[PDB]
Amino acid sequence: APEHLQGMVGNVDFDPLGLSSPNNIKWMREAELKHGRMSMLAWTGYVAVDLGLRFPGARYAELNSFNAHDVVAKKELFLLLLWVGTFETIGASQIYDMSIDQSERKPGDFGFDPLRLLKSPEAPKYYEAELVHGRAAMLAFSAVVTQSALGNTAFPYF
Amino acid sequence: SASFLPSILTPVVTLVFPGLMFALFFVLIEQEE
Amino acid sequence: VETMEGVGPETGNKVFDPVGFATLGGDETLAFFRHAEIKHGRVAMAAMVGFLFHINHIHFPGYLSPTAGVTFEQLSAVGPFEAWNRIPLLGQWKIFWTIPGLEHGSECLDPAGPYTKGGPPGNPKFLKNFWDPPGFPKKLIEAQKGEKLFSNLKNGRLAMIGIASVCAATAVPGSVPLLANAPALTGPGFALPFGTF
Amino acid sequence: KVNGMVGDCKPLGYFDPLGFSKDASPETMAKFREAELKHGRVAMLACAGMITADKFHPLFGGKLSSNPLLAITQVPKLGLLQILLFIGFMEVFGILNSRRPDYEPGNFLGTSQWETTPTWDAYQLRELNNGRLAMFGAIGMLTHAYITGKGPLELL
Amino acid sequence: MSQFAADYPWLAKYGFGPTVKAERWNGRHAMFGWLAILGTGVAKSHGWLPSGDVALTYNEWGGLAQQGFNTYITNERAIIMIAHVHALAVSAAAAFGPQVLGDSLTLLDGEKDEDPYGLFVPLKGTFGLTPAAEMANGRMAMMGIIAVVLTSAISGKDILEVVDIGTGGNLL
Amino acid sequence: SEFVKPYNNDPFVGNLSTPVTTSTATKLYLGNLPIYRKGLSPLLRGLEIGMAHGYFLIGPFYILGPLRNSPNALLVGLFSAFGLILILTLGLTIYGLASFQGTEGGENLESAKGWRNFTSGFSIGAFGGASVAYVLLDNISFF
Ligand code: CLA
Ligand code: CLA
Ligand code: CLA
Ligand SMILES: CCCCCC(=O)OC\C(C=C=C1C(C)(C)C[C@H](OC(C)=O)C[C@@]1(C)O)=C/C=C/C(C)=C/C=C/C=C(C)/C=C/C=C(\C)C(=O)C[C@@]12O[C@]1(C)C[C@@H](O)CC2(C)C
Ligand SMILES: CC1=C(C#C/C(C)=C/C=C/C(C)=C/C=C/C=C(C)/C=C/C=C(C)/C=C/[C@@]23O[C@]2(C)C[C@@H](O)CC3(C)C)C(C)(C)C[C@H](O)C1
Repeated sequence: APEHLQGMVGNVDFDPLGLSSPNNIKWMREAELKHGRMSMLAWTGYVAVDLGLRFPGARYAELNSFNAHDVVAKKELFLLLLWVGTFETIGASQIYDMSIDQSERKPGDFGFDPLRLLKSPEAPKYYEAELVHGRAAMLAFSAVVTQSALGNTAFPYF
Repeated sequence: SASFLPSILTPVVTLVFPGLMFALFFVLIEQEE
Repeated sequence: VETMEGVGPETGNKVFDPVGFATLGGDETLAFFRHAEIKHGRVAMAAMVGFLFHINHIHFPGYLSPTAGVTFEQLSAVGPFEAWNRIPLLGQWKIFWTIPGLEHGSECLDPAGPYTKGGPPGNPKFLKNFWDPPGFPKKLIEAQKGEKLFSNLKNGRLAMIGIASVCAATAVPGSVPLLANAPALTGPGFALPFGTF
Repeated sequence: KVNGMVGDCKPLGYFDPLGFSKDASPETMAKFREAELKHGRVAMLACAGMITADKFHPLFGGKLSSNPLLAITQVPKLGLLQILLFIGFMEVFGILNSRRPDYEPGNFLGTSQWETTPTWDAYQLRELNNGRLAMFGAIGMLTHAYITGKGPLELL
Repeated sequence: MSQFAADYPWLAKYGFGPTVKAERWNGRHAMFGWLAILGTGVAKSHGWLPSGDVALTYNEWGGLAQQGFNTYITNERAIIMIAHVHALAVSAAAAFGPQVLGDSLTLLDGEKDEDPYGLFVPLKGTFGLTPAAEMANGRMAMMGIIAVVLTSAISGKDILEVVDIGTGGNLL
Repeated sequence: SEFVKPYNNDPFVGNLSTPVTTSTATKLYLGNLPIYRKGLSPLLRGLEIGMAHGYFLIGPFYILGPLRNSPNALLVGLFSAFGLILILTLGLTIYGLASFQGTEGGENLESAKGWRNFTSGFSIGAFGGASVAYVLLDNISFF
């Protein structure tokens, strides 16, 4: 069991390389959760586009997820860049405040619970489900993009 | 090859050195007892 | 709590809840789900009446933007969900900018608060004379309008099913057996806002 | 000045038929005065803008005079976004003024701190009357520009 | 140490001068620059993209064109310079930015400099991502840079090619 | 009426309560800027000042610089903005060194810790704002 800084959601004390200082634990959890959420969305989008979902229009059809990035970068991905940056700025405010001071704001808790699903009695299970799905989706998206980069794109990527 | 020394030394000396000297001199001016 | 409304006959007089959903959150989640269900129902009933008007060729005796040249006559010549693609480009802006105004007012200006915290879901009666510009319910008793709200919910669910069937039949042929083939219901099967985006 | 509010001009006095201000909270009066003053200021800006842009439009070149055509023939989308951003900034400041516990309704100058005379009420009434006149004038100008296709200094 | 602390108290307060922080940072920079030297050796090997025969015209680069002895600055030196400028901009953002996840470049308010000393910094028993081992690696990297500079200066060969003697068939 | 009165009810302080100094509009503007907004750590104040300033500073170098009529105009403007941002950061650090010495620190801006946090926030925000305006200027045909 590496140090006493562990003891939260999704902790099996797996740290062989020892990349966990007493300070770099909250930032580590925040980075892991951000990567996991972006990987869940990325894998779902890659699979759904390669499965048959298309934006209605002749431009966005006849395009797989592999060759979509260099076509819509200057026109359609720019809007996504603007919106993602707009959200990431307020995220940066909260993250930097949490990093220097502010003894609240657990890593990942952006307050984006509009429906207020944390009032359910299954909220800790929601926490570990989010973390497990984030890890599985980071592995899944890395698998999908590295397999589709090696020739065989298709749907199943093998 | 001695054709690089003007373009290396002249900016380094003329810009970087007196800027650091001005900052250091100002700090040494305003330190008190 | 799953006492609420919408539980009656032809479902066992108990909550129809295979998947959790109702217990996915708390009381406020149920209020949000009920407001979504009621708003969805009302939109589906309105869409069904508008679609029935469109099929029977009941259009306004006007012009609809003489500058563009579109008229009410050739908005009924095309099928459903293609008429929305032909409503110029300012008309979609105006229909939209009217509808967020109603949404923002229907959530914000509640003397009791949002439906999740104080106030029943599906109640924009604080917008004065919005639901009832004439009287219609003005002398109805509370026990009557409770049953009327129950009928509202049931008809909304049926209208949701019907408009899903209409969209499927216009999109994927042979989906709805009674619809099967039709002279109308020929089009894209969906409408994007502002036509293409 | 009735109920602590300026107004009440000579040609027609306390102009409240239909009873909009009978038995109403001071918050409702503040909201009504804010609406009236903001309408008046927007309409004075609108009337002066159509009048000036009918004959003096040097900012882009040849740019027509039918006012609904003015907003669409050019004024690229960045310009409309910048106008909307400016107006949204001023409206956010209006909200922040409305949350203060010294809120005279249409007041951004915060004149409760300074001493006021009836000349101040007279100038407030001048602003209100000019605002109402520009309300009617702006609606009329937009209606003419739709019906005929000409601006205010045109059509004559 | 105390000689330099008494000689330059303002400079030794912030950890500048012959301190352990300075030597650790210089060792890290020597490690990354060894990686950069190897990468530029691969760059001349494969010819990934930059060509170092063409010139930089005035009409596209201003006074940062012809500068030394009315001699042209080449595209290879310009490309490596642009990469170095971007590295320096990231460096300035890290030095003058929020002190997150990082050892600070300078010493903060009244904190004492660390001391893993030196001498031989025992490699056995300090394996992994330990400060003593990283310290040893940076020290060896600085000595490698000094040795390569001296060997290239004595032999009259290219600094990127004086290490090509000690590799054999590698990259370029 | 009288719209110019003694400032803060003191007739002998060297200021006046004009409609420019003590209006509610000016208080709302200059009480909600990052340097004056309530409940802000000095790092966030510096960050919010810095991004606007970097956006600003990459403004004039690209259009009016010596390499304006060059294919490398925007890159040179970005580098010039980076250099000016570095100079301003150095000036902020030396001002903090000369002004705040032997201070207790804390969340106050007028201290060593507060000014170091403010300078760090300004530097990272200024570099970020210059980069963001570079990205927006490189794809200006999108708007
Ligand atoms: C006092 C005498 C003196 C003066 C006025 C200059 C003037 C100049 N030299 Mg220079 N130089 C000198 C002596 C001097 N040199 C000596 C003795 C050497 C042999 C080491 C050199 C070697 C040299 C090189 C290799 C280069 C220059 C270059 C230059 C030019 C750009 C400035 C620069 O980067 O200098 C940098 C100079 C140095 C790093 C060497 C130190 C110069 C002397 C030793 C310092 C004397 C200080 C003096 C007494 C003033 C004291 C007060 C001062 C602190 C304010 C400038 C015309 C550059 C050039 O040609 O540009 C076109 C260039 O590349 N110099
Ligand atoms: C929408 C704009 C608007 C609003 C919010 C107000 C609000 C107010 N006015 Mg006011 N006024 C307006 C426009 C407006 N006015 C115009 C245009 C004129 C010129 C005729 C006047 C002339 C006027 C006088 C002379 C006096 C007031 C007074 C008042 C205050 C108390 C009366 C009251 O309760 O009105 C509440 C008003 C509303 C709730 C707005 C009703 C909007 C209806 C729905 C409009 C219906 C259509 C309309 C009849 C015709 C427009 C269409 C036409 C272009 C074809 C109150 C703050 C009195 C005052 O200041 O007391 C101290 C007073 O003496 N007003
Ligand atoms: C004598 C020393 C010296 C040197 C070497 C330079 C060098 C330069 N000046 Mg400059 N200048 C100086 C003194 C000097 N200046 C003085 C004393 C004045 C006041 C009279 C000026 C006023 C001045 C103006 C008004 C302008 C220049 C410009 C330029 C650039 C020429 C245009 C070009 O090709 O690059 C184009 C520029 C780039 C490719 C960007 C390079 C990125 C920066 C400069 C590198 C970072 C340097 C770093 C921050 C230094 C830190 C110093 C600090 C430690 C104290 C070049 C970087 C022009 C310029 O910068 O273009 C925008 C310009 O417009 N200069
Ligand atoms: C449009 C902005 C409206 C501002 C907002 C507003 O006032 O809201 C009111 C509103 C909706 C709403 C709501 C209510 C339900 C009523 C109330 C809710 O209350 C709450 C709190 O919930 C809020 C809201 C928003 O939900 C909608 C108002 C819509 C409005 C006022 C729409 C004007 C169109 C004029 C056109 C299309 C002219 C075309 C002119 C065209 C196309 C021309 O070609 C002109 C032409 O010259 C050209 C260019 C060349 C010439 O040669 C030829 C001619 C002369 C022909
Ligand atoms: C003990 C003592 C004495 C002594 C002594 C001695 C022998 C002192 C010796 C000191 C010595 C020998 C100090 C070497 C430093 C080497 C450095 C800093 C290398 C940095 C190199 C760095 C930081 C990396 C740079 C680059 O990576 C960059 C950034 C980009 C790359 O593209 C290029 C490279 C890789 C180059 C005296 C004289 C007897 C007097 C008194 O008694 C005290």
